[PDB]
Amino acid sequence: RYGPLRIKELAVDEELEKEDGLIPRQKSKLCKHGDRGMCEYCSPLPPWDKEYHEKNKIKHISFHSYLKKLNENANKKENGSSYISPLSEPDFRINKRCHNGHEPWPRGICSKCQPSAITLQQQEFRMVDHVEFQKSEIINEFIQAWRYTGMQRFGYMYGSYSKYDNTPLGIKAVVEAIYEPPQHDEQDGLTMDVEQVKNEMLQIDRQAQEMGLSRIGLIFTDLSDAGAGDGSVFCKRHKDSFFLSSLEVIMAARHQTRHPNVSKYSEQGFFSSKFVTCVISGNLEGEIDISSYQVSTEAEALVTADMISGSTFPSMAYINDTTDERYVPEIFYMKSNEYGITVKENAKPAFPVDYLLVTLTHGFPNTDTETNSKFVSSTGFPWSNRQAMGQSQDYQELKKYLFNVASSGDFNLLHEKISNFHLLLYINSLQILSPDEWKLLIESAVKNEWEESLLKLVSSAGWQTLVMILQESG
Amino acid sequence: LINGPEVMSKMAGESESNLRKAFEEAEKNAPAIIFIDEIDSIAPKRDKTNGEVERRVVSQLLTLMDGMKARSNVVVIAATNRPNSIDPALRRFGRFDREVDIGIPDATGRLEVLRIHTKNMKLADDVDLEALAAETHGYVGADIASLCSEAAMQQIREKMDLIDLDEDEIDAEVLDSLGVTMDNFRFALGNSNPSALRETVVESVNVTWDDVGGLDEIKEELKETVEYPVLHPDQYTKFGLSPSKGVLFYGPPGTGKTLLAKAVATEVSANFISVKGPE
Amino acid sequence: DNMLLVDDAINDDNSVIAINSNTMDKLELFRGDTVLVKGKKRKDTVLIVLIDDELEDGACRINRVVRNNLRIRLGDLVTIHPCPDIKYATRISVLPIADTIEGITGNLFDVFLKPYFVEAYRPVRKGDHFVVRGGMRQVEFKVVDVEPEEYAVVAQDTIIHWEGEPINREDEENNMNEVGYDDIGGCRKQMAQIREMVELPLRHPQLFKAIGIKPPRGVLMYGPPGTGKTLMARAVANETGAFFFLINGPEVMSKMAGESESNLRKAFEEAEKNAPAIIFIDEIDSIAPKRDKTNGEVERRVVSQLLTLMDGMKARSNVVVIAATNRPNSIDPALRRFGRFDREVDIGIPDATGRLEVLRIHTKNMKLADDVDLEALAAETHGYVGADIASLCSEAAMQQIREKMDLIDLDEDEIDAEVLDSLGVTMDNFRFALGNSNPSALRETVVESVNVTWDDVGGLDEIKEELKETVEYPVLHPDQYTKFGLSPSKGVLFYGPPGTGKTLLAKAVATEVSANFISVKGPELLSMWYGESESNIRDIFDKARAAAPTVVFLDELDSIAKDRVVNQLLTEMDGMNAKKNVFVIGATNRPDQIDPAILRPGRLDQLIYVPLPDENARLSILNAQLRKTPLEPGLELTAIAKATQGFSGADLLYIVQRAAKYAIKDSIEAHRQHPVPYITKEHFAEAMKTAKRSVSDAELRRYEAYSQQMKASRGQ
Ligand SMILES: Nc1ncnc2c1ncn2[C@@H]1O[C@H](COP(=O)(O)OP(=O)(O)O)[C@@H](O)[C@H]1O
Ligand SMILES: Nc1ncnc2c1ncn2[C@@H]1O[C@H](COP(=O)(O)OP(=O)(O)O)[C@@H](O)[C@H]1O
Ligand SMILES: Nc1ncnc2c1ncn2[C@@H]1O[C@H](COP(=O)(O)OP(=O)(O)O)[C@@H](O)[C@H]1O
Ligand SMILES: [Zn+2]
Ligand SMILES: [Zn+2]
Repeated sequence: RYGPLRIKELAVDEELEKEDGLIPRQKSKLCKHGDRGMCEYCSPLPPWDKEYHEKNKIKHISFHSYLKKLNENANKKENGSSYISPLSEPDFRINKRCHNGHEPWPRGICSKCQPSAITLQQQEFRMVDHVEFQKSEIINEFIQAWRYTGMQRFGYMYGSYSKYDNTPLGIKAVVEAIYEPPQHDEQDGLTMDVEQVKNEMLQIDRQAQEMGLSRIGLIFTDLSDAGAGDGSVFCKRHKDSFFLSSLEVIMAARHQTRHPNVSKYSEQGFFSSKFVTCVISGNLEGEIDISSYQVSTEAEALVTADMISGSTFPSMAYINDTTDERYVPEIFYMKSNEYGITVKENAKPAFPVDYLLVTLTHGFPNTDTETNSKFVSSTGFPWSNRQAMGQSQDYQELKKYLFNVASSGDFNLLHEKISNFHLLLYINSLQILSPDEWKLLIESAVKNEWEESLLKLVSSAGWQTLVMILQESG
Repeated sequence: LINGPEVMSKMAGESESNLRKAFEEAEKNAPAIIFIDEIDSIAPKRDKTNGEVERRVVSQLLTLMDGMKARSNVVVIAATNRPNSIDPALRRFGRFDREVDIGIPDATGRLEVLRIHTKNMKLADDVDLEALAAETHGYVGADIASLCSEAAMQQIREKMDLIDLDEDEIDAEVLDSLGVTMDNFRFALGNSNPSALRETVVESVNVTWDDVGGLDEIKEELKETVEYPVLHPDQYTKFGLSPSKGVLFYGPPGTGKTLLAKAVATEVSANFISVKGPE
Repeated sequence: DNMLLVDDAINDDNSVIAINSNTMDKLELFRGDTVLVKGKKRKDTVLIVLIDDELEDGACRINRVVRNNLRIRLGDLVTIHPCPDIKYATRISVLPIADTIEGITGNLFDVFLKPYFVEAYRPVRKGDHFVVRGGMRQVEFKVVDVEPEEYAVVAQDTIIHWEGEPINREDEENNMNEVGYDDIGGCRKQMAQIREMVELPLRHPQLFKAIGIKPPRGVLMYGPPGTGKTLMARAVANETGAFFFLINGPEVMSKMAGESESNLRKAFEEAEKNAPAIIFIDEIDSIAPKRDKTNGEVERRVVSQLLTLMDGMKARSNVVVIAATNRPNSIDPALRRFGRFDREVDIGIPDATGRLEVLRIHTKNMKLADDVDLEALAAETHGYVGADIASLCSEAAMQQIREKMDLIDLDEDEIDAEVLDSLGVTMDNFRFALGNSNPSALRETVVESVNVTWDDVGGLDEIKEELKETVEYPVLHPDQYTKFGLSPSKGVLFYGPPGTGKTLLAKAVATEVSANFISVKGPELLSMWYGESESNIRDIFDKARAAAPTVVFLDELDSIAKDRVVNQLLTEMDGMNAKKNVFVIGATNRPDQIDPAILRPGRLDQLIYVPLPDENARLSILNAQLRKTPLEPGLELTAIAKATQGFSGADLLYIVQRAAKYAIKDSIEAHRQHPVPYITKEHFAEAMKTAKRSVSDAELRRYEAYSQQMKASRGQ
């Protein structure tokens, strides 16, 4: 394209790419030179400096810094090339159309369209660094579901991305609300029809985008209470055993491949979706601390061409066999032995999945800093698909929840009782309101400076009809 | 199809898996034909390469070849310009045993190649492909293809005077008036430069007992020496006397010893190999 | 028709072109019509047509900015075409030039551009320059981006994004790529070869479809370093306008293990995916050196990857690969066969005209003084490749600065513009730079050009006739040789006393047939014999073939003809195609010492005796060597020539040099005492008194005996 590709991505990526991240350093005691001029120790530290990370207890290099490293390593300016694109996602599907003279793969294959051996190796750049929950109620209610019922749960989480200063050119995914799809949960697992779930999630995603949110991951609970009198749970997931079994890694890789991250520095324009997966199991103690993970890019491109399946051993993923329409070359997973030497071990039968993960760091915002929460909610109207419990969205619930405040006033109280995710979704499903009426509803509920917008909403006819039907209904 | 350089271009450790999977696939989908082009790149002479990977690849190839020998209907074909370049261990029983030698073509072969390549060119009616075939001595097929391409280039260069390079397109009539003439082929022959003769090769000769005068007694002696065993080995077997191996011509320079050798080769319809003094 | 003559427009508008009424009628154009104007280097722009009858028919008026953008000067020709499908610019992102915005306060856009485009509908294309005169200032700008691309009309509703950092001016100048043929001179033959081998496959593909051939892909340029190979490749690529994809050797080989191969693959894939393309692999010898060189695995994987990519592009794709190497033998031999770099191009040191052209090209921005005689520098500079000439110019400029340093204060950071005005290079600076320059092209065997005719050689009429009938006829009248089935004679071997001027005969023969002349002296032969040289006989003959019609010259061959080197020479002589116009001329002083094998038919068979010059030849030599020297008026050299019986050319040159030495000594003494602008006869008399013959009588008798033996061997 005679230069950088032209394409539009999120604002976070743009602002990150604007910066440089150089970490300044002062005159070391080892320098031998005047004030001006810098030898080798006073030079600015590149943002991708591996020593700085491992010295600061940071395990991966904040993908944007990885992009800076790749751009610096090559692409000399004004000469030397015509901008060979630096990033390219792995692709293991056999080229069905090569034709050096041979026929398609099923009955012929040369040495140019033969997928070469795949060398698994733990990734070094984590696209999304810090997953952050605006309010602990978001996950507290989610766990409360299991508390009441005892069965496991699973839900997508909506939110948006932003900068993260604590890591060089790092990103954080701030989750605002959680949405629960219709699943047939059980004791040891859960089941949910994929087709219906995606059909529902399509319109839920459309509405959320109308609200400004976005789908940025899936969170599920692997919790089993112990026999202790108080609340204690066994820690089945730690260094000794698996972190995420093969099935969860497969599902995470599928989801990541289905939410590509549009970028400007690749041949296809996308790379390594920003889609964090979180799991709740309980730390070594009786707590219910959460975690986070994200499957590496190879596993993302390793499961598009099948080639992986779950295994009875939790921590190992079974490998499939060759057949027409699916060519699976030898897989070598490269570790480092205790003597600091890299060792390649062929793993056709099964290999650990810890080479197909990168870890994140969960957290919560400081409880005495600026609160930019979109929703002051998560304690009120029943959530969507909690039919199994006594929870059930319906007219009488709305009457009991937002009739006394609505009929009198308390615009502060009305606003705080109107900025709830699930309530907004339900009243939207009611269809009692017109398009622009619902637009002003959301702009009043999910925004600051909301006085005139709420006044306009109440002054509208649609809200009057809604409150009238609420009054009519018991 | 397995290329030599292409396999050798892979990272360390990924150049053995390719061979393994190639042979395994050829076995699974039998019958199969495996053509390891430029095998010398993946199995040079033992002393030529000492790198450890160069030995891993060769040993993997040998193991795959030996294990292949079975009822499985899979045939392995390899190519290499220098017969001695290949590792000696690859030319034993159960391995590349049958050997074929390609020799530079003769006059009729050159004419056939010329007709095959020059079947699409808009050749001018005044072309004497027979004359070109006769003139080209020691031209390999690739050299003939280059000759034809250069002749076409010369023709277009000559016609370029009427063509205006500024315009992307050209007048259709001029584009349809292109035609290669004999002088173009002569110029291309002048420019071309064959390379086969730099090394010893195999080429047929077609000299009879008429381009050499006299030497009738020597002609009869050569006949008795060479022709009879080849044409009538049965009588020699009957008498149990094996034929002679070699002969040594000596005499003043320029007497036509090479012509005698070529005539002897032609009489028994045997290929001729030459080794000049500088070689 | 549409080749409107260029003229300086009265108006300063950046999107207005004035044309004559007659041309407007001829092309059916009209006032206010937007048309696409193309000039030189494929530069294009969009201009609003305005009728103006003052201009002569077929002439158009454009302003300075448009001419600069089109890279054309006044009096040139521009092609105008209709541009009816130009849409209004949805969004134009433009940034100003830093130097032009220095000292500007407030919003630049509102002050300057806001009135310029509103109610103007000026068509703007990417990469153009437009200048706005606001208040007391004039500011140039750049059309960085236009939506829709690549050009569009800036309407009132068009949104203009002026936000951004200033753009430095130095980028456009100091990065002066897109260099055309006008920056290259003295290499017209090789430039024509590269053009005919690159442009036609790309610019006019339908030719080869009609003829029905696969055009050649590879091209391998080589020659002495610093001869402008990279410049030639860049110029051809820019003129073609193809997707040039320069690849360096050191740049590729400096990557981590397992990365250089990836870079090569990505480069070839990119070139293929955007056909047409021109991949230029500079310094390929660093990527694929000779086999006997580095044997490491990392040095083998790259070569194998390059071979695979070369063998993989043989298809309908219009991709041309151009590689540059210093010598032909430095590249891996596997890369010089069919389907690969099969076409060679040889670059040779330029002649006097080439050096003059290079001097003019480089010395066009210098503040040269009046006393410049560039022809003199071209004559006095021999063997200077382009790089040496550039270094010479830089050194002359530096010497001029040093001379004018007297009126310069290093401590003070401000210099008066008057002092800078006085700066100017002079012939003395150039002569000083020549004194301090260090050429290095000749240290290796290199193709050169000679322009000696049948006038610098005295006498030898029969030998000249023999050389003519031996060399001139085969090259000029090959049809006759084909008619009579006679194969041309390959080479000849000169023998005779040293100093007879054999090199002059060789150069004359080369000049007559217009053949490049390759020289190989004794020291080079011995260095190759000892195996410590950078060139080989195979390399010499490969260069001779690629630069045909060539003339190879072996000097003092007896030193090596006393032998592996002789064996290689014999093999190469047998290898060369007879029809190829390559002639090997050997020279020696002891012919019987030559190996007999070299004298066999099909080799340096013909043997030519070169006798000592005759009295008339002596006079001719004296006159020739004294052409550019001031002689005493009325002086006749006939007596001196008569007194020099039996003296070879070197002896006469020695006599002349001694006479000049005496004259210069006398002149220096006279000036120091304070005249003798010419050379008086007494100086020549003293020089003759100090003369000495260089050949003893015994050696002359031996040469005559050998000549008589040879003649009797062919006498009956
Ligand atoms: N009957 C013959 N006797 C001798 N020379 C002949 C005869 N017929 C042809 N020739 C010529 O002899 C030449 C071959 O020389 P040759 O005897 O091979 O050299 P050498 O003796 O060094 O091998 C050819 O050019 C050919 O024209
Ligand atoms: N017409 C010309 N011929 C040769 N050299 C030229 C010519 N014009 C300019 N030069 C100068 O000669 C040099 C050519 O460099 P070159 O040998 O191409 O570099 P490389 O080593 O990359 O091949 C440059 O300094 C260039 O400015
Ligand atoms: N017609 C001529 N005859 C002889 N020598 C000449 C003639 N014209 C010029 N010369 C001089 O003869 C010299 C020959 O030098 P050189 O080539 O080293 O010796 P040789 O010519 O014997 O090989 C040149 O320097 C040249 O100036
Ligand atoms: Zn320092
Ligand atoms: Zn293929």
